[PDB]
Amino acid sequence: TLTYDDIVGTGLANKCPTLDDTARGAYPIDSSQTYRIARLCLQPTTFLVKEEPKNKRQEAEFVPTKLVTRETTSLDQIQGELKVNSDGSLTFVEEDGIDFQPVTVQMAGGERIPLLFTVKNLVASTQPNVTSITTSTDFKGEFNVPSYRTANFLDPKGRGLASGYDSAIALPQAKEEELARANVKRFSLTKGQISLNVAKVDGRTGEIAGTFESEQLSDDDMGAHEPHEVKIQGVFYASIEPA
Amino acid sequence: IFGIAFSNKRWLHFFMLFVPVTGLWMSAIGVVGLALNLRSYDFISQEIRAAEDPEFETFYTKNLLLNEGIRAWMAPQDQPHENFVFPEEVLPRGNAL
Amino acid sequence: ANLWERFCNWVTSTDNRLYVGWFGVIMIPTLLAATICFVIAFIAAPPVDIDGIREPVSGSLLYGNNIITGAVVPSSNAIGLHFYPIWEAASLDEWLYNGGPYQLIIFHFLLGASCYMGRQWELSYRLGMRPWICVAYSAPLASAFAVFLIYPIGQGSFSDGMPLGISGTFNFMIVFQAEHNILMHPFHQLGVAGVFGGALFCAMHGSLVTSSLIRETTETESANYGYKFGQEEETYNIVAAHGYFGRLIFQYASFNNSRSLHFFLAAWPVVGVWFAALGISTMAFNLNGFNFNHSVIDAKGNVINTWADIINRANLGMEVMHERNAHNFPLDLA
Amino acid sequence: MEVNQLGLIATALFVLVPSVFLIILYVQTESQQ
Amino acid sequence: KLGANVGSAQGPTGLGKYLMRSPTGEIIFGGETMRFWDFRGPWLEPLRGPNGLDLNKIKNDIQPWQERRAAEYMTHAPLGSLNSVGGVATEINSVNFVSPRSWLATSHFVLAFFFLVGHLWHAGRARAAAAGFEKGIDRESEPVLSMPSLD
Amino acid sequence: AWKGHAVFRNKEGEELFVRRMPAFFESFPVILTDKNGVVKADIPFRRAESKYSFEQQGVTVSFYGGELNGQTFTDPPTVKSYARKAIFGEIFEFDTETLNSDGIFRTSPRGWFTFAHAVFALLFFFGHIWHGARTLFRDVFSGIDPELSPEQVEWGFYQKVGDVTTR
Amino acid sequence: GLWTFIALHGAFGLIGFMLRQFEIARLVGVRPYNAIAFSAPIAVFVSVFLIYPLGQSSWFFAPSFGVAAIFRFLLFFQGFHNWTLNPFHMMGVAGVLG
Amino acid sequence: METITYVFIFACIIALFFFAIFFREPPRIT
Amino acid sequence: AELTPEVLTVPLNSEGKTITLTEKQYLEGKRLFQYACASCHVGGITKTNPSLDLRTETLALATPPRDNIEGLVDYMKNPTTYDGEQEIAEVHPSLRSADIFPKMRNLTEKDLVAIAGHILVEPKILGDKWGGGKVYY
Amino acid sequence: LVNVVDEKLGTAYGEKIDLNNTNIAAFIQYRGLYPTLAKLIVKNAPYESVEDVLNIPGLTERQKQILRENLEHFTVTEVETALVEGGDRYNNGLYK
Ligand code: CLA
Ligand code: CLA
Ligand code: CLA
Ligand SMILES: C=Cc1c(C)c2cc3nc(c4c5[nH]c(cc6nc(cc1[nH]2)C(C)=C6CC)c(C)c5C(=O)[C@@H]4C(=O)OC)[C@@H](CCC(=O)OC/C=C(\C)CCC[C@H](C)CCC[C@H](C)CCCC(C)C)[C@@H]3C
Ligand SMILES: CCCCCCCCCCCCCCCC(=O)OC[C@H](CO[C@@H]1O[C@H](CS(=O)(=O)O)[C@@H](O)[C@H](O)[C@H]1O)OC(=O)CCCCCCCCCCCCCCC
Ligand SMILES: CCCCCCCCCCCCCCCC(=O)OC[C@H](CO[C@@H]1O[C@H](CS(=O)(=O)O)[C@@H](O)[C@H](O)[C@H]1O)OC(=O)CCCCCCCCCCCCCCC
Ligand SMILES: CCCCCCCCCCCCCCCC(=O)OC[C@H](COP(=O)(O)OC[C@@H](O)CO)OC(=O)CCCCCCCCCCCCCCC
Ligand code: HEC
Ligand SMILES: CCCCCCCS[C@@H]1O[C@H](CO)[C@@H](O)[C@H](O)[C@H]1O
Ligand code: OEX
Ligand SMILES: [Cl-]
Repeated sequence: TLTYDDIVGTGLANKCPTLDDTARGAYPIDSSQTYRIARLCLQPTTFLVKEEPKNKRQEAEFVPTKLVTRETTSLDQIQGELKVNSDGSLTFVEEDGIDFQPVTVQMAGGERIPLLFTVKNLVASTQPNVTSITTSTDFKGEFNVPSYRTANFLDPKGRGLASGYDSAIALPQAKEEELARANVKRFSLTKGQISLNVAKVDGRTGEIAGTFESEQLSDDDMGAHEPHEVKIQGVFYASIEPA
Repeated sequence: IFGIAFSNKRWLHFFMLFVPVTGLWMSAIGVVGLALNLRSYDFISQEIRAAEDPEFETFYTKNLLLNEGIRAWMAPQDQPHENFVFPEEVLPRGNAL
Repeated sequence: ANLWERFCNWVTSTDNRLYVGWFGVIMIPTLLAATICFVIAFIAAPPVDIDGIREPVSGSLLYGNNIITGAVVPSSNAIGLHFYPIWEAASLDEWLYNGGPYQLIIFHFLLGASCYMGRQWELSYRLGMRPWICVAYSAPLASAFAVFLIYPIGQGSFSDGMPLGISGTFNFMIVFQAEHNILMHPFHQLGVAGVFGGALFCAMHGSLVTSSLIRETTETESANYGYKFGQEEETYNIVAAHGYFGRLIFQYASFNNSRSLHFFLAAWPVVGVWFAALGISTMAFNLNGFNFNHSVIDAKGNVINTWADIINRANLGMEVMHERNAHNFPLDLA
Repeated sequence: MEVNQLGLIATALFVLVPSVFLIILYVQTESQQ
Repeated sequence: KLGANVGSAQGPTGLGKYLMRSPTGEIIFGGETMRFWDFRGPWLEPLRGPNGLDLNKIKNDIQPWQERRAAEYMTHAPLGSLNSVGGVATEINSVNFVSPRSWLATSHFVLAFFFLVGHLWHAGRARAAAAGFEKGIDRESEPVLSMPSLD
Repeated sequence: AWKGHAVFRNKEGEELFVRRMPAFFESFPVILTDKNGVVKADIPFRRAESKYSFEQQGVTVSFYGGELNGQTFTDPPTVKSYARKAIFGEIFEFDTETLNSDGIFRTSPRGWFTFAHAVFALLFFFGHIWHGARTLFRDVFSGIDPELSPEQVEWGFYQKVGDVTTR
Repeated sequence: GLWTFIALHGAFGLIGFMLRQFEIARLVGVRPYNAIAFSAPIAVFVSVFLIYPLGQSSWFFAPSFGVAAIFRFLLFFQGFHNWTLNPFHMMGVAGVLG
Repeated sequence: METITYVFIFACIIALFFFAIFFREPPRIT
Repeated sequence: AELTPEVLTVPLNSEGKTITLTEKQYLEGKRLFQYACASCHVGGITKTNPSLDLRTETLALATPPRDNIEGLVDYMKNPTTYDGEQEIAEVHPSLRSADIFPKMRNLTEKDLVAIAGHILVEPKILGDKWGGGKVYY
Repeated sequence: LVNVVDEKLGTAYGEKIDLNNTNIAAFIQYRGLYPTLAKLIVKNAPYESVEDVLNIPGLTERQKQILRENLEHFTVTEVETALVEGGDRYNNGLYK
């Protein structure tokens, strides 16, 4: 068992536990029992940004990006109730955890795309009649993506939403209309979707692991510009336990 | 050591006169400008860009934020005859501080 | 004459147009690295997240800066004092986002400039000179260490190192005043006496020597042609300059001895700037300027403001506005 | 960046007129015997 | 204590208001003190797990002595004026405090610096004296005169 | 055109007055007082402990004279726009398109004349010093006497400085 | 009243000192470059203590004669004038540090 | 355009360094 | 202006009885306050919890009321949260916790009264400055 | 294009303690609310109406009296995302 001193500085702190490849088991669900996800960990491995066509009538594609904000990306220590529904399906309801990370990725050409990689208020459900979590279980769900900056954030000219100037003070007699979009900060709240594909199950320990794909919007800089669509792929780990 | 050197003593000592004297005279001219508030306050291109583009930040815009702080926080006590009453809510402040 | 001996002779040769020397062997590559990286970064580096809050600051010309606003931006606060060479980054893009060029430049530069000092000693020794010009240079050098290295060490982050830019310099000064009240620090004050005084004595000496140039030229020619490089006789009358200056003040405030005069000219600004450097270096450990905030109190206990209190109001403006998004807790403890 | 476009010519002339002055003075100094 | 979920509290920048990741992933304190995550201390280490600050330990295991110690140390930060007014430079007079750490560090930086200068002084002089020209250039034997011109 | 005189009132119907910008300030907060100088409304920086916001105080603006004569605005954003203009004094409609105006104040010919002439006056002081020196010291312009006797410049030799007849 | 007292007697005192430089130079037989050099402190004094407030609303905004008072003057010039950004100040800094 | 200007002026200064150092008037002892 | 008996007269209890401090008491209160409290409460704010200050209005709205000598002396013996619901001696200096806050050990009853007196008098002198924080520095 | 925080200042939020939006420090304004009830109240938000605050599970009788005594100081308005995200109801970046 590793300690903080074994791990510190290595990059391992940003990685999710994996399960052995022997873990193709089945974790039984007792529909009379209440369950809990004690730790949900999401480690992103790829960030794709949807390119934005000119003709708008072709197909938009997801291009690969370069991560520039280092090993600061994983969500972890997420916990929440795991409910058994009438139809035998399971629903994870996220209560709390380190469930967001600002991430900046960079596109070819140098454009930086900041996003709040998150599963805040994740509600995720399985197919009906899950008598056991298995390597064919998958969760699909929605989550909230709050504004990348929160209300106190001040832009470089000191304008903000809950604080700051409400005008471009360096241009005292400029016509204000042209600057409205930059002067008036807006707080977005959007939704994201995620799929968790369970690939490994330790039925003995209630541990599962797999891969995930999530989709969400990136930073809109408080309404100053359009966000990009981001697809995030990675691996996840979860420990289930009876509650 | 340095590539170039004095070779003329008279020029050396004249230069020692010239440099600080000229510097002080230049600063004087600038202050004569400030007498009329004819300042070097802004770079207009920077302000246009920054007004339109809230992700654009330089040390110049950072310093303006500092100046704005100085003005608001020091003006009422520094200029008592103006009777500036600046309620707490109008004082420019970053987060927490 | 074997190859190592030949190489050593060339390195320490007093015939090279620019002296190389052993210090130069370190100096040249480090200064070249610092210089090249600095030029490239100043022109073309993308914005840098100096304060580690994913708020990149644009420093380069191509990204909307002019000569005055431009800078190589200090490495990220998330890095702190961590060593961040290129090979510690997953990519150059990462390295640039996080302000790696700053670290490369200031470490190569500090090494280089230290070796420059060493090199001054070294050539002085090869030429049969007295050794202490390098000691004079230690004052600006120590200053560079103070703002590029010591202050970051004390504050725990190169993100608080002086930026490599004009407006960045001003930023550093203003924030320094907010956080340390450097104006009220006697070492900075001694620094100001050092450079004001040095400027004064510079003009003084210049003007006195110029005033007593011995006539060797006609009015249509530069008086400078009256001195010839390597001539054995002095080109001005120090006795006349002394008679003048002595009468300007009183006789015993004037130097008749050129050696002691020139020593004074060396010592004053060097010592002054040493104190300036020590000011920055000790405020690096938060031993700050004099605090007389609310020092004067009347009979009832009313605060009677002094100029120190007005200074404090300005300082508060700087403090509350600086790094407006970087603080979550009420005290700025570094 | 919306710079003032006259800046360009203002800078060019600022560099060129006095530089040229110096160059003239220097070259005719060299050509004197 | 007031009911905040500190693990999920997003600060104004998007970084966690209380907790964030170090560049290598360790869970660390947020705000400017992100620079100080290398810090280790007896009052803090019980909250530390393999991945850094452990959110369960934070939620459940913070003892009063830790709260005390943190309050004390926070209010005795090594910041103070030369006339020993404790606190940030903008603080009012009241607390007569400069940390022993500031005194010791500043004193010994100054001393170390001047002793480096003394080293330059005396090493340069020792070299000059050993070689025989610490009192100046011999007029009849000026080395540079025996040297080829640089150009 | 003159837009007309802005009169600000709060919900209680008190007339409020915008604090005018002093010439010293590139920027200035928007603060409204009553006739007695008591702060009655403002545009807050931090909203979370705001007490004097136009929205809380129900600030309106009515125009008298000028192009907006007879009109009253009550929506906070508009009222605030006009208050912002009101720190500059009387409010005008400007054509900013024709010259592609940038919205930043420039000085008048009074300013430029004054600047140019104070600066030239100051530089010409130096001219006076230089040429006066040249006039009075013409004899030593190329340097001092090669045969300057040390005793003329040393103390006590002459009773009167620089007067050889007083040895 | 002491402020104008000091500023004005100070102005004429500086005039007197430069006249003294000229006078002694003339008696001793040296060129008057020391006086000429002293024109720079006089330009600084006159521009900062006289012209600057004369352009402003009143003497109030001149520098006050005191250590901390002058520090305030510095900080004021940063906050209100952005004086560090001024190329004339920059040239002054080059002259002094140089 | 500004960038080109800034860098050009800078480049001229470096060139000037080169000439001032290597193609200086030789100091000649007399 | 001077430090009059009027200024030095403060509520003794919630019943409206008042007590008049001596100048010596007030100054002692100031010294003791600097000694044991000012590291967190300099100027009547609270550094480790800025939401609660030492303004008399804040003290008056506390539970039980702390805007009088007895309330403050009781607080220095057995501090509670603002609503009176919890005893916080374990994290706040007090006579009850003088073992873990050693500076409270050499404080006597007389001292607690002086400190209380200082806390009540100071806002009568400094007005907004007391508990106002940096805005009023 | 509207600043929603300024807008909310024009509602009852700008007059009273909004149980759905207001930062928890506000509860210091009245006797008995901070920190215990204030915590309970912010934790169990949002509320459709003010008197719903009396339905919080676990409340002692004392606490209900205090609440009833303060209902006039309370209001509710629609939850404003900008005010409740970031954990800003627990710490909105304002100290002294
Ligand atoms: C790198 C740091 C640096 C440097 C080197 C300078 C340099 C300068 N500053 Mg700048 N300054 C800086 C940073 C710097 N500044 C910063 C960051 C700010 C904030 C914006 C300022 C704000 C500032 C202001 C507001 C002013 C300056 C001015 C100056 C110039 C002052 C020249 C002078 O010696 O006047 C000294 C004064 C005189 C020479 C007048 C004559 C003095 C007489 C002769 C004294 C005789 C007295 C007699 C002997 C009796 C003594 C009595 C004794 C008991 C005390 C000089 C160019 C001044 C200026 O530009 O003037 C035009 C000015 O007003 N600076
Ligand atoms: C004079 C030659 C010289 C020196 C001293 C340096 C020094 C440095 N380079 Mg630079 N560099 C150079 C030339 C030099 N460079 C050249 C020519 C290039 C182009 C290829 C570069 C390209 C370059 C890049 C791209 C980077 C550096 C970086 C660095 C820093 C880290 C180096 C390191 O980790 O080595 C480790 C040290 C060793 C391998 C030597 C130690 C060996 C001794 C024997 C043992 C230890 C004893 C100790 C050193 C004490 C010696 C004292 C002495 C008096 C005896 C350091 C400031 C990095 C940087 O700036 O980080 C921010 C970085 O990213 N360099
Ligand atoms: C290792 C050095 C050192 C350090 C870190 C300390 C630290 C301290 N001393 Mg101690 N002390 C020391 C040496 C030291 N002292 C020495 C040598 C003496 C004999 C004079 C004393 C006698 C002494 C007494 C009597 C007292 C202290 C006190 C204190 C405390 C308050 C300091 C203060 O307010 O200073 C004020 C700050 C200054 C005076 C700054 C001085 C600046 C100097 C003069 C600059 C000199 C720089 C350099 C050496 C000169 C170079 C010139 C160049 C041309 C070469 C602080 C913990 C006080 C205390 O609290 O005790 C419990 C106290 O009452 N000290
Ligand atoms: C603040 C910086 C500073 C000071 C204090 C200063 C002081 C001095 N400069 C002098 C000289 C010079 N300074 C010169 C170049 C420079 N001088 C510079 C900066 C300064 N020079 C700089 C930066 C330069 C570079 C160009 C030269 C070339 C000279 C001289 O030749 C001369 C000298 O002799 O040096 C050895 C002396 C003039 C004596 C005199 O006029 O008596 C008469 C006294 C009078 C007329 C009273 C003046 C009253 C003043 C103007 C107003 C009142 C001031 C208060 C009394 C004090 C206020 C203090 C507060 C502000 C803290 C004096 C020692
Ligand atoms: C992006 C990557 C960029 C890569 C750049 C790498 C460049 C490498 C190629 C170098 C080619 C030659 C260039 C040097 C020419 C030269 O110096 O000759 C001048 C003399 C002549 O050399 C003399 O040469 C003589 C032979 S001959 O006469 O030249 O034929 C010989 O006899 C004599 O001993 C010798 O000293 O050289 C010397 O004086 C000794 C070496 C001096 C080198 C100084 C380097 C200083 C660098 C400072 C770093 C900071 C600069 C920042 C900007 C201000
Ligand atoms: C109660 C207090 C207890 C004690 C406390 C001690 C405090 C420290 C005291 C310091 C005393 C220093 C004595 C140094 C003597 C010396 O250096 O002689 C070296 C020369 C020799 O003098 C020359 O002397 C010569 C003869 S001989 O060499 O001395 O033998 C002679 O030839 C020549 O004409 C004459 O000029 O003296 C000088 O020429 C310099 C004159 C001015 C002194 C400058 C000192 C350094 C500059 C000041 C530093 C800046 C400070 C402010 C910064 C902003
Ligand atoms: C290892 C290498 C380390 C050094 C490498 C870099 C050295 C560069 C040195 C400057 C060379 C250019 C000098 C030209 C001018 C030149 O050749 O001067 C040569 C001149 C020689 O003087 P003399 O006494 O020989 O001249 C007497 C007669 O000519 C008078 O008419 O030297 C001086 O005048 C010294 C004073 C000016 C020195 C100015 C130095 C300024 C520093 C540079 C500042 C600008 C930088 C801006 C950056 C954007
Ligand atoms: C920091 C470690 C402190 C020291 C030292 C002292 N106090 Fe304190 N005080 C502190 C905190 C964090 C709080 C808030 C406690 C809570 O959660 O309620 C307080 C509170 C008080 C109060 C109540 C304030 C009010 O009701 O408005 C009082 C009256 C008080 N403190 C007084 C006090 C005195 C007299 C002290 C010195 C003996 C003292 N405190 C020390 C933090 C700290
Ligand atoms: C939402 C804006 C409604 C009120 C109109 C703004 C105040 S007035 C406005 O000010 C401009 C300068 O900014 C002028 O260019 C323009 O002529 C004028 O109409
Ligand atoms: O990083 Mn640059 O500046 Ca030295 O304090 Mn803290 O940190 Mn930030 O705040 Mn203030
Ligand atoms: Cl923080």
